[PDB]
Amino acid sequence: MFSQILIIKPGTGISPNIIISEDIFPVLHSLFVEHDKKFGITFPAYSFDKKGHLGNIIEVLSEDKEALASLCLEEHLAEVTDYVKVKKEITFTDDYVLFKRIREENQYETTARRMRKRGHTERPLEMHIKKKNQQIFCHAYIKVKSASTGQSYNIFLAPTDIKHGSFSAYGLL
Amino acid sequence: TLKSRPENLSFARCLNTTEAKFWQTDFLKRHTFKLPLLITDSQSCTLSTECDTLRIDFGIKVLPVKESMYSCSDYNYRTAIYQKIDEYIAEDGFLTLAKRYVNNIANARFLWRNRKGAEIIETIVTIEDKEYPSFNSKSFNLDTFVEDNATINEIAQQIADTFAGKREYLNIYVTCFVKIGCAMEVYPSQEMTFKGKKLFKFEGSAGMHSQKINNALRTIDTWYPDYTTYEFPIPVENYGAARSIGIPFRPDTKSFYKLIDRMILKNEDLPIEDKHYVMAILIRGGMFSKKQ
Amino acid sequence: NGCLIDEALLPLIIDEGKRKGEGNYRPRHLRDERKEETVQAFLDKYGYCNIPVGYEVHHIVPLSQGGADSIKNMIMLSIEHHERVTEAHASYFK
Repeated sequence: MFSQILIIKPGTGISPNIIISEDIFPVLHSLFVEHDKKFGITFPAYSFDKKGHLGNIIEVLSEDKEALASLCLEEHLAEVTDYVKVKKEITFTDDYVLFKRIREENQYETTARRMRKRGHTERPLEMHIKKKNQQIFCHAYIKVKSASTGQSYNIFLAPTDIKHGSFSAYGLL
Repeated sequence: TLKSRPENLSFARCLNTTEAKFWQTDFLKRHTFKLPLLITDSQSCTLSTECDTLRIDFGIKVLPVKESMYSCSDYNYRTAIYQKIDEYIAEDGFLTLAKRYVNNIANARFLWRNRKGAEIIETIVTIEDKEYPSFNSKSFNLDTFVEDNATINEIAQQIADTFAGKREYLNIYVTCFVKIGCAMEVYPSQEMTFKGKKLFKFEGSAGMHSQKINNALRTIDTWYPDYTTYEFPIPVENYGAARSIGIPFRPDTKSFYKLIDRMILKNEDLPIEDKHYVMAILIRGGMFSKKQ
Repeated sequence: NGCLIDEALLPLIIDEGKRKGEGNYRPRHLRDERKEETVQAFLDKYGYCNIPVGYEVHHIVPLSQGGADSIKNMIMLSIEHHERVTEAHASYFK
């Protein structure tokens, strides 16, 4: 489907990850919440070696050649331009590896509270947190702040093989 | 009659940079008021609740190039180097490289990471007892090198003449004013205490190591082989090795070692770009020797 | 199954290796090679067909301070836990 490719300009001091997290996410999520129809996000350079990176490059994907123009890409990112360039041609294509959202247990105290009142009252838990968190953590992230809960959380990512489907507000499957 | 480089050849740096010390101030009273900015114990660093500006102060000393050889175990090769530098001082009076250095001062590349999200940045440069008109620092880009400003020319002429003999030293002092806002992080440098992010402290306050400020001002190389594909300035290194994009950008014939072997050990007129890279590598310094 | 979940048992691993390996330094011509058939066998005993994510095989007694290549000298440690052991010994074994 149609797509608009996003560079971060390289060799500027700041890392890709920081620039991607702070700039691109907030404005894309605000635009995504606004224009309700679920768009999609793909990273053309995922390269999991022992841990997993995210690359210089991201792709916004959608299935309407005018919906991308309804997002007004190159005029929204008009402050931080020195670190981001937004190409302006919504070219269709049929090659991509879509991504999803992996989750990660939660700290022992926050599980406990639910773990007691919910019932199922009173070391087996700690093994579950340690194993489940240790397995996942070695993937990529995109630190996220909050508008409501006003909290800091990290949204991990991982590939999949669906090649079509229905997406979410942040951008994954 | 020259067959090889000597067994001991070294240079010194002709651009000496001091370490930076961080201060905090307000903005509409910046020319009357200063306060210490300290580390809060992993370590961290943040502004107060009543200030909205970070002031960064450092200074530069410029030295001549010809009188900056520290060791040469063969007089003939010294005579060759001195004649080649005199040939470049005939063509270009070291103006292009110095213009690029003052441009890297004016773009405010020395505020790495501390530059994203600023609202107004200004930079004043003082030489002797005369202050120079300030710089907007966001009307400049990190891809282009302006060559038609007035103050940049007027500073680069002084730096030039001193890289070439007509003055013996030049002391340049630079102050900066970054408005990030109240209660925002600072990002000073980091120490290899070699756990936790141990931050650097200079005289109680915070600051950057002088090597980072120097590596920001030597990103002037736009004369490498594959520049049309990747269009971005790289630091002036030997086997050109910008660490961000982890691939050597000059592994081969255009390296400094080969290029200086093909200019002293066998007379051959290089293009002006290659001279502009070699005379720079010499401004930086190193142990350019051999294993005879 | 074959991977360490606790974080306290690490000191016992680091110590065992130290106790059994204190002075038996050996040069290269005298160390058992790291075969591929043995890392397969270990995998079978407990299930995995491939080494799971974040885990790396490790010899409890090092193969340069004198040790065996066997199923009884192998543990799978998390990628950060493997960084602790691979340097704490390095200081003690110089």
